Formats: sequence, C-alpha cells, structure tokens
Amino acid sequence: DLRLHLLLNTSVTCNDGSPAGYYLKESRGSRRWLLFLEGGWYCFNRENCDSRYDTMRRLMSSRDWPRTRTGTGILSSQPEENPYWWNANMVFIPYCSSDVWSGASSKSEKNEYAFMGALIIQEVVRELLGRGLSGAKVLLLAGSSAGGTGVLLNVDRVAEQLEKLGYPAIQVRGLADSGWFLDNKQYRPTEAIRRGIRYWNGVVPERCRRQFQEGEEWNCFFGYKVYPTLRSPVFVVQWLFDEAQLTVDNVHLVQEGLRLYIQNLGRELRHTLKDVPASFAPACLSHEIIIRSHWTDVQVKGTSLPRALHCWDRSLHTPLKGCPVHLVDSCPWPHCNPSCPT
Ligand SMILES: O=C(NCCc1ccc(O)cc1)c1ccccn1
Repeated sequence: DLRLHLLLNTSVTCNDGSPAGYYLKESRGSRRWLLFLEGGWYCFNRENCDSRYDTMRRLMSSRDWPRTRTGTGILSSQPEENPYWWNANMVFIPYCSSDVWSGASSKSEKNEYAFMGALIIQEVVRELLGRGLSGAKVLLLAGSSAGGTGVLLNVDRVAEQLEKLGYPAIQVRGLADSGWFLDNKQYRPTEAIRRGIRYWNGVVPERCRRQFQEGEEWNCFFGYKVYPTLRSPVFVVQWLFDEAQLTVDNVHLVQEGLRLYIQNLGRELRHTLKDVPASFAPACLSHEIIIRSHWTDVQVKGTSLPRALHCWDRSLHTPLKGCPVHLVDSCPWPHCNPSCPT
C-alpha cells in the first residue's frame, strides 16, 4: 500500500481549493523513484466543470480521498507483477486539476475553480526531496491518458527544477502511456482544448511554445508536435487503435469506408512513431496499460513491455543484442497482434 500525504503548502490545491497530495511507498534500498500521473479527461468551461464536480468529484477534490492505495502494474512491489521496477520508491499523484496537468491558476474572486496541475507536480517533487528523493539516481515521471500527455508537458520542467535547486545527479526521464493523439478528421476536440488553455491559464514547454507562438499553444498537447522539442529521454507507449482516439473520431464497432478509415488511422499513428527510438505500439483496440495488473502479457515482435523498459534502462547507461527498445507493430487491423488484451 501507498500512503496518502496532503501537500504541506496548502495554497497548491485541487479544483475546489482542497489541498492536493500524493501517495507514497518508500524503498530505502533503492535509488529509483517512479512518480505516476493519473488521468481522466478534463473540463474546459464553468458549466462543463460544474457537471464534473457533481459526478466525478474525486477528480476535483481531496475531501473524500482514502488513506491508502494499492500499487498495481508498474506501481507494484511484487517481482511477478512488476519485472521492471519492483524495488523502486513508488509515488501515485492523483489528478484533481482537470487541466491535463498544465494549469497555473488559483481560485479567486474571479475564478470559481483552481487549475494548478503544473504547480502540483513541482510541489510534490519539492516535498519528496526531504523524504529521500535527494539521494535518487533516476526519477521516472510516468502517466496514463491525460497523465501521459502530462508527462510530455512537464518532464523538462521537472529536470530544470532539479538542476536549479542543486541536484544535478538526478536523471529525469518520462514514460507517456496512452497520451499520444492525432488531430485528425473524424469519421462522422481542438476547439475544447483551445478554450481550456485560456480557462486554465495553461502552460506548455518553452521550446514548443516558441515554435507555435501566441494563440497556437494548443498544438503542444499533441504528442507528435511536442515530442521533438523535448530534451529529457521519453518512452512512448501507445495502442495503434486507442479507444479514446476512436471515441472522439466517432467510430463505434465493417464496410469499405470505415475499413479504410481505421487502416489509415493505424498507418498515421505508426508514421508519427518512426523517429521515436524508445516506443511500444501494439496493433490493438484498448486504452491505458502501465498500472493494469496484467500489463506483463502484451508483446510486440516477441518482446513484452517490462522487457522493453528494461532495455531502455540499459540503453541509457549502439543497439543492444536481443534487447530492443523500438517496438511498433506493422500489421494493419486491430488484434492482428495475437497478444492483444481481450
Ligand atoms: O482531447 C483531445 N484533443 C485536444 C487536445 C488534448 C487534450 C488532452 C490530451 O490528453 C491530449 C490532447 C483528443 C484528441 C484526440 C483523441 C482524444 N482526445
């Protein structure tokens, strides 16, 4: 079990002004630290956020959070469930800012809600330094869905934070699961993120901001546009037929028009990953993986995801014999990979 700690700086808050926080399980024999960002879509205006507060309140408030959480998948401490990093220090950071981890705005006389996702990450890092993170060798910032996009938006800021505070020996890396989307034509979203960024006072990485310039920062929420600008090592996990991608594309599972649409989506996703040297992209219809207990089961070209992440670690000590890091399926239809989840 990971134990809850509410942030000591109570001005860093969830949407409703309650304190943000993190769940922690220390492993004092280890100098590896895994900080996982939870997902769960977002909200982009007052009416839309009001509805989320009514029926998704744990994603907006800490008032009802439980004292403990069980670590699963990559957050498990059991070698059989987590062959990759079972002995690491484990941190789960709840998503209670509804801003894809981008916001830097407090609740005030003019703001019903606080959107502080980018500041929550930095405050968690600061408070962990006094609980052992100061001695770390590797900080892996991981996340799923909106949290996977949050990794891409925040990994270089964490690296700069630690350099500026005087911890040059901590190697910061990212793991982005199910947060790599296409701004494509629907079969039958960009306006929501354009509105949301203004509502949240959302912030994106500096090099990406300088490329796209004022008014166009929404571009940096799409993985294939923000990833080339990043300096920290980032491993990308993305199903080729992601269920959230197909939902916003208005695809519900076939005649020729839809067959061609689905095949083109997989081809485009595979193209965006061609120059991503650390990646895992199976030809499956699914969504999220790294904190699911059976994340050990899927394989690409005979290599599992925990193995690919271990090979990535070795590469950061040129290609390794029998230990690949770039694993993208070539077959063109969901479940042409026999190891896909059922
Ligand atoms: O919301 C979507 N796009 C707006 C930007 C965005 C927001 C959040 C995020 O995590 C990544 C990008 C979207 C587009 C395609 C498939 C699914 N969702």
